[PDB]
Amino acid sequence: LMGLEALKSHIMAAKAVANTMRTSLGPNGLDKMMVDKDGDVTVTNDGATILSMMDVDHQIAKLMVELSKSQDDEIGDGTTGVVVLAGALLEEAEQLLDRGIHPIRIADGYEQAARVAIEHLDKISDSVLVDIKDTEPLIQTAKTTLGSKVVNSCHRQMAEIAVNAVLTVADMERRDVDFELIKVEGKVGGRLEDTKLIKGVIVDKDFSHPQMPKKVEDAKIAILTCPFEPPKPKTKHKLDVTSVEDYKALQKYEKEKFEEMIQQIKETGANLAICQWGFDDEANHLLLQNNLPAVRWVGGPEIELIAIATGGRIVPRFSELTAEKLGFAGLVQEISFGTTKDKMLVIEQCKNSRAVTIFIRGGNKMIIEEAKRSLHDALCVIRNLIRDNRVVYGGGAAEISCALAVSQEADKCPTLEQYAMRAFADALEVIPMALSENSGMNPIQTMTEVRARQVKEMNPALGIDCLHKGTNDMKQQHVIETLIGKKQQISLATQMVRMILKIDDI
Amino acid sequence: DKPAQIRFSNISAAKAVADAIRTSLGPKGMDKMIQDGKGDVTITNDGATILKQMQVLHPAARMLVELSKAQDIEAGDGTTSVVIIAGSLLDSCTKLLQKGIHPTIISESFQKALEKGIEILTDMSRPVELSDRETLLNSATTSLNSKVVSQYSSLLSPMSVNAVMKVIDPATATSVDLRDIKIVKKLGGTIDDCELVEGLVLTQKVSNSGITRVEKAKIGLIQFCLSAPKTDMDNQIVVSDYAQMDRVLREERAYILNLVKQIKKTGCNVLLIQKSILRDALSDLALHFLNKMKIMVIKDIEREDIEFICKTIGTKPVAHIDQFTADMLGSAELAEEVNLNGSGKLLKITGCASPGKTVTIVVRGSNKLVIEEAERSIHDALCVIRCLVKKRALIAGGGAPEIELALRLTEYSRTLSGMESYCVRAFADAMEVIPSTLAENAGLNPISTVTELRNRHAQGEKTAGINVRKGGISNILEELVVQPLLVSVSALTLATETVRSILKIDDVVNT
Amino acid sequence: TSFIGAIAIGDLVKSTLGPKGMDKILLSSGRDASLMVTNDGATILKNIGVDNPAAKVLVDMSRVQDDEVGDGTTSVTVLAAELLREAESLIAKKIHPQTIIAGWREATKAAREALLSSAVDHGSDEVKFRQDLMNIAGTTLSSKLLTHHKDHFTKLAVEAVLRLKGSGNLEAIHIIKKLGGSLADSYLDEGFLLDKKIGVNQPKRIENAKILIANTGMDTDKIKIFGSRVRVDSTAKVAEIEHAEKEKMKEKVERILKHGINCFINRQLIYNYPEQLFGAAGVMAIEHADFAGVERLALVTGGEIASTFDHPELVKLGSCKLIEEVMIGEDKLIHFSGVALGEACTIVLRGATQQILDEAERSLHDALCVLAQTVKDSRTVYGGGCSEMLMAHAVTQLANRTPGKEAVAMESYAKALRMLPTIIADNAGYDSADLVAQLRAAHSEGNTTAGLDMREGTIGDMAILGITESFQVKRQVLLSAAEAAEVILRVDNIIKA
Amino acid sequence: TSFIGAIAIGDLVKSTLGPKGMDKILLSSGRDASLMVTNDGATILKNIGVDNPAAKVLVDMSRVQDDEVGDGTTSVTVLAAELLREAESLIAKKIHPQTIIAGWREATKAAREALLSSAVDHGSDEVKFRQDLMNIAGTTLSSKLLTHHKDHFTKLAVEAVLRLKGSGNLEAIHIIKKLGGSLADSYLDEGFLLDKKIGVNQPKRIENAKILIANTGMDTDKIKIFGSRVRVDSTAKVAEIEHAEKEKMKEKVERILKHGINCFINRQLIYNYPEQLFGAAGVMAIEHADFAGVERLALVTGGEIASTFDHPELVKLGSCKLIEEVMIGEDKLIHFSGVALGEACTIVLRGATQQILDEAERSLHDALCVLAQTVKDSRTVYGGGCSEMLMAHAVTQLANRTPGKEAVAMESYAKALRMLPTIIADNAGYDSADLVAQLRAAHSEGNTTAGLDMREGTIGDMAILGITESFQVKRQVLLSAAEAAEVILRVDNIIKA
Repeated sequence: LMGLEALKSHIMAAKAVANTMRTSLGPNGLDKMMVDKDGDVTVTNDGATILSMMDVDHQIAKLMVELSKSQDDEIGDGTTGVVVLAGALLEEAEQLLDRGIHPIRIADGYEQAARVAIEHLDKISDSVLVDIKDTEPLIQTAKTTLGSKVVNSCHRQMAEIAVNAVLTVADMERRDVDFELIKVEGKVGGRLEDTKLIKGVIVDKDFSHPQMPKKVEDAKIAILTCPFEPPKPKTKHKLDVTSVEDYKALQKYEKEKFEEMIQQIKETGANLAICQWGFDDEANHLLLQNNLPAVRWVGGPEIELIAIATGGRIVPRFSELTAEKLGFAGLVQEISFGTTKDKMLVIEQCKNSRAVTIFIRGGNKMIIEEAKRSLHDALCVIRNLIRDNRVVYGGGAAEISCALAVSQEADKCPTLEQYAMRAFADALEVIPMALSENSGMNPIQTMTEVRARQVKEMNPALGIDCLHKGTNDMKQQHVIETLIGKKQQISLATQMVRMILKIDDI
Repeated sequence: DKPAQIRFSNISAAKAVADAIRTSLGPKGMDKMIQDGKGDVTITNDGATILKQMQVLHPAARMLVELSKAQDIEAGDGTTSVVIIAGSLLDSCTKLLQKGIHPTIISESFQKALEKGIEILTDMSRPVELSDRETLLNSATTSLNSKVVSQYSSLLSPMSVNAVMKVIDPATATSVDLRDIKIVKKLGGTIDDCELVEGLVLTQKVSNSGITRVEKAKIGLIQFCLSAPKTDMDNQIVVSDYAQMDRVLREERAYILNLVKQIKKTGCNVLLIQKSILRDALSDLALHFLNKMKIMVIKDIEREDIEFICKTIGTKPVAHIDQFTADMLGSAELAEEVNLNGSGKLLKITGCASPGKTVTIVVRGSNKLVIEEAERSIHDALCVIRCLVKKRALIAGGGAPEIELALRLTEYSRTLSGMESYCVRAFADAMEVIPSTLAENAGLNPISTVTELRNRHAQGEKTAGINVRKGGISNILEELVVQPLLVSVSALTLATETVRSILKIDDVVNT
Repeated sequence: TSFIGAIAIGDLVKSTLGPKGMDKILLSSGRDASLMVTNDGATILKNIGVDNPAAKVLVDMSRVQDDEVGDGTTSVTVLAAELLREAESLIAKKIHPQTIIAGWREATKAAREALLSSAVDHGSDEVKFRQDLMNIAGTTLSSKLLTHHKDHFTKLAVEAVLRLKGSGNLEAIHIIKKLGGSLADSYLDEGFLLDKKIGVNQPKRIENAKILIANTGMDTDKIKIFGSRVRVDSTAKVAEIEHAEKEKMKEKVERILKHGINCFINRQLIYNYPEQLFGAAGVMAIEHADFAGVERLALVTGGEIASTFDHPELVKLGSCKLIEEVMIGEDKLIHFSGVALGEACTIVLRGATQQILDEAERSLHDALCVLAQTVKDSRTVYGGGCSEMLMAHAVTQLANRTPGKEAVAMESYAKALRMLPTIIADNAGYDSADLVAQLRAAHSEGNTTAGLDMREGTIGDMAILGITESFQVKRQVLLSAAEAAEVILRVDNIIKA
Repeated sequence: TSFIGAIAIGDLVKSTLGPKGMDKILLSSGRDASLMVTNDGATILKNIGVDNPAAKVLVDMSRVQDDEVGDGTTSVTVLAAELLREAESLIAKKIHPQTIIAGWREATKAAREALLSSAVDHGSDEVKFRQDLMNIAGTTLSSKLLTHHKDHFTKLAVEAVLRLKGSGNLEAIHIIKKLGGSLADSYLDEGFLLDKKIGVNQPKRIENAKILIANTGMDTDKIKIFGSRVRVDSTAKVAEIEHAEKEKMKEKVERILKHGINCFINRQLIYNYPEQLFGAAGVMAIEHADFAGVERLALVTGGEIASTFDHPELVKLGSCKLIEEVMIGEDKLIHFSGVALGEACTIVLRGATQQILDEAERSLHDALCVLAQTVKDSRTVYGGGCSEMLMAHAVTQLANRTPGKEAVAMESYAKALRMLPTIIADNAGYDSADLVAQLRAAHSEGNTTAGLDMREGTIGDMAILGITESFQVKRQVLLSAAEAAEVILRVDNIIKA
């Protein structure tokens, strides 16, 4: 099969993946089941995973997932919308090619309609930005993340932690700021409300040193990796002493290595000390008698991340015990590891912004992974909102506003691209179409109702209801999505159509 | 399940009929060979001559045939545009039911689209006033020059204008009766001799001894017995001689004069001959006696002529002799048999009183096909002028109405709300097949041509259409092709009526 | 046997149910050129070829008591079919048929009691009668396409039926099938009309209209014992056939003249030569008549019915004071001026189409009927989906109180009755499930008058909208559907010859 | 229809509901093994063959509920299966899945609210509360296979809980197991009891013991002696630990004596010479014990971790009121009489087979649980279909009240709840449909205590009969089944690789 018939079958396969993804749109998205090679199962409506985890034995479907992945971090929530919009564009292009239009012509028509839709998106702008006072507007924007997924209590704390982390990690806020370094961490355990923002790194610690000062105002930190007690490079070490007084000589050597070095280190302004491996608690008793708060069991990647956080690089031997080599913290504080049953000491490094991370807890592995994806999406949307302060009303409102714009613009040209832009219009219409399909209300009735509301009254903030608030205006609903986010979604959809609309593959 | 499936099947049959007919559209046209039981050929550029002889099985095909027949009897031309609109609307319906929206909403939305489309077509058209001869001749020449009957429609257009002026004053907007203006043939002849005949042309008479012409003719409407009935056999007894049948023979010879004396007290001049299954008998041996004292017999009258003469000269229908009173008599000005430019025995009635001013046109020609082509030319000329006079304000053709109507109907669907909005949008964006069909039959890229027409109708002239006689999109030439506004009105209204009826139809059932 | 046929007939009738329904096309077998499109489900049930004996007995059990009341057919058939389908589900759930019969008997009793309670009396006030009659006419005349012509039917039928004020004249009302002018306007006869020509051979304004009421008319001739002298003896004299015709005419016309009557009415068309005979003899024979005309003459002017007329006293001296003719339509139509309106009437439509006039006359028959009994009655109930869903709510309420296993059958009855407004919504294209559920909520929380407004597909407080259905037709359709469903259900096995 | 397997894997579980249940077989996979029967669906789902991922998710919800509730994992699975059946039926009716989720969540909200407002708190009473504890525990344990000695176990459990006085403690009871004997041979006794044989060497005649946990025995040759430390060397340090360890023999007595000793408890083997030395010292050390119960030792005796005596003085003493060891027929079982926590009791069931034993200890865990959250938070609801019918009635009232498409969804949810006692009655062999109709009528007329008498099929006011179930388990079953059916339904298609 070659030519237009091969492209017809290819559009059929693209529709096969697209309508499968269709039901997952929006906050009210219907979930999907994934069973993997490992045999595990998970319920999830987030598009990014159910493309990445999904595999389809067709090359164009592989390009679908690859091109969605390429803008994964760039567009978090859109992972569903871009794919469904590309699918609708291909479904309309099916009819367009059945009418005989050559594929690059409709591709360029889609590009022209993309330009028109982008310029129309420019016309809607909100979200005045000032970093200190933005807290309330930004948590109202993160209300979209809060009210959608399983967070029924809609914790304002997670919205606040995300917005404060993103606003603090870069002091300059005008444009294209370096929000690449931040990341979120989490593990199964306590409630979802068990969260804490750190201007540094949280370490993992064993429950020795029980009542020791886990909180110290250490401006500087001892990053001494030398073994205070016999080391273990995957290889254990041995002990051999002639008598109990020989072991007491070993004790006084240990006392030299503890009091003398740590007196020097405190002279350099550090009390907290790292150890690369722990051996036994009777050696820890000397450290307790020295009132030492210390942590250990840091892995290779763990200790390297500690180094990048504290700016100091590891000290393996005695001769390198100087102030300059050890890493800085400025402050250290201690916070419960779980809810209350276990405790953790956390090292902030506030004097440098190069390390800010978010810790979250969850009552289940499904709960923790859902929190991972939800907080990643919230981080993405807040990042993309503060990168470009302009915003547009979501809930399908922006897509149908662009639908009106490009459909009314379709009469502006004499060339074949007119049907291409009309196809773009009734394909942008799919977002409320499918967003009501996966919701309860009748798709076309509500879609055309809000579409005509945008004509009887000029405000483009009208969209379909997705949380049953009883109102079709999205301004009070505040289901809002970043303007540059919408621009990226539409542009990626147009490119994603183009990259398989001009294909006559083997 | 079943209702959706049966509606899909009905739509498929209607669309198959329409798309088989689609190629043959408009003056350019392209024909098919008809799939018939005899195996002959057709070179008929038009579209009507396929449906009128189409072997139709599915009821959708039959209903589209009724569609075409209704369009033809209403306004004549457009008989293919109507069916192609029907097919395109059914294709849009296929799309809409593929998405699953309900048929009743389809019907209501198409009714709304029809109303707004009629408003739009009435709006943009040129409000030409039809009250005097110059306007009538302008409309006639614009209607005739755009078709292939122009060569001979020229001489007959003023005469058709005269006929329609006889029927009514054009200030009266009521439609003239197409059937009232009858068309007749006098065998053979030239072309120019086709002339208006005020009154009626009548069938040929028998001329034993009857007068050829009579001033102030006293026309009688006779349908009753002629003789003592030869009821069942030529002889009732032994056939050695007609001993007793001589009685009924001389009773014929007596009843002929009895009825002629019953006539002369009224004065019946002519005799329309009904067939021998209604009459007792008809033969020269009595028709001569009727003729010689002024009762001229005219051969083989038919019911349409009887109705026409009743409507014209006021002679009440007759079934018996006793009503020979003046109710069955008419008093014309003159009745003559005229044989100029080739002999012909067709009688003419002139100047008789009439409530309705019925008028007929006699058709002449060196060949029978020429006579019948002149008849169909005058027929469609009367159709177009009547559908203009009853609705005024003719419209430019050539897909321009379809482009302009689709554009404003798409924006109407834009401003419209509810489920019906997308239905009207689909109606508009599928109705544009007619200009696409003209582009296909003109050689241009159909889709690019439709886009160019839609763009030119936007932000500019709304009368621009596809020109069939010069080529391509044109706006500067106003006289691209023009049809009476009723052509498009009837097309849209009948198409939408049948489409919404098809939508209303469910679960076909054999009796 | 299983009820596939009883639900198949219901399914093929379902889409026609109510206004804004779906049409059907009926065509003759043999692929001949004949078909017709129709919306009235009664027409389909009349034209259906019932190959299933269960469907045959269902439509027969409907026909005995569905076309009588009028317009019930499309409701009774669909309700019975839905009941049979729900009962098929029940018997699939191992619910015995007799339990279902008892449950439905009690549920129908409850539903009828609820309907009677919800029915509102409208007697003793003329303006309430006026508005109710126009509303019920509009709901029964819900078939024509032209809305102004819809109003024309409504006003004409209402004014024709209201002028009675007394016991029913439905036996005397008629709707003349004569073609007239515009297909969008209607008319009523101030004296019942015939398609008979007047003036050319008979007097125009007939004072002292004798109006002999004859049945045995002259197809060609008649006879009286006189001693005929026939001239056509045998095949040898076939030419003398006319000889006895004059005698066979005169020996009746003369005696009818001595009876004192020229106004000879009969069904049979007296022929053209007999037209000469009767006209010259001074008798004005009316060649079309019917039972309806004779009984209207009886009811309006104190006359009577006659039959097998040979004796002068066997027919009445129907001394109508005067008769004229009117100019409606494209005919010279006799118009019996003497029989004034108020006691009876006849409606005539203008319009030059038989097939449109067919659905017209069907709708006016069903209207004139329901109008007649509801004037004879005094009560009506809110139409649309309000009444049936109210009865369904009552069945659901009493079903919850039922201890026996027939509680499930009662709930099934309630659901099947609830399905009727669901079909009303579905044929109109609205969201059926949403509409019916919100209606259930709207008049389950009290608010008994709430109904489904099909004109826009929204909840409608039916008290002020005025869309109402006469109580008698609702009670009749309820009881008929109940009894038909019982008859179809209570048979389990069938055998055939 | 894509998730029909989720319905099926709960369908194979509905045949086990109710105390009048009906068993199945777990056929062991492959050969070289034998079949075994099983009444409760807990063992059915545990190690079941799963073929459908949605069914797998339902199984995981069942296991999670069993983990966090204990008893009643059958009800959650069967209720979820009925919900999914009705969900597929509604999807066939073209009702969208998310409307079903919303209506179901609203219905569960209303049903939980009604259940809470209708459950009865036995409240502030003593003798009536004693009878209530007795019968509720007996009926909750009657849900298991055991029928004979339920009452004895329940009375012993409530005695332990009354020793708790509200401080719910699953570890107050010490749970020892012993194969052989009969179910009637099961014994409880107060205090903390060990099933070993200690005899005279560590005497059974001691007072106020110092209970410790010490994980190192004399067989461990532990290095921590007064002599040399641990070394790895053979030049001059071959076996000096063998000479050093002779100090431990006397240190194990003298160090504790210096801290202060009247007795000592050790959970590990002790060499002979220290065995008679402790016999002369007055120490009762046990050879072995269930080391999972070290927390039990710490709680009931007040003991603390001794860090294997690496740091002898960082611990505090335990206490008791007597030490004893008793010949219980065949086992010479140790008896720590009245350890510091008086609520200590030790249960042993002499099961001839281990499956009765394991199900019995599962039931004992369930008993202590339900007694905890019905003593500190005293709440119970009438079982036997009464609760399910009551919440179904509440949900049906909501469905009639609520507008929108959610009404049909929650009505179907209510009927799915109704299916649960329908399934119970069907497994009982009664006229299930008639019986549930009678109960539904009883609740509709109004009887919040009406339910099904399982011993002999009939409806009855369940308060007099004394049959009931604990509130917490029923509420958690409803909520967990609702959310499991929700999470199954919220998925349309499964993607496999």
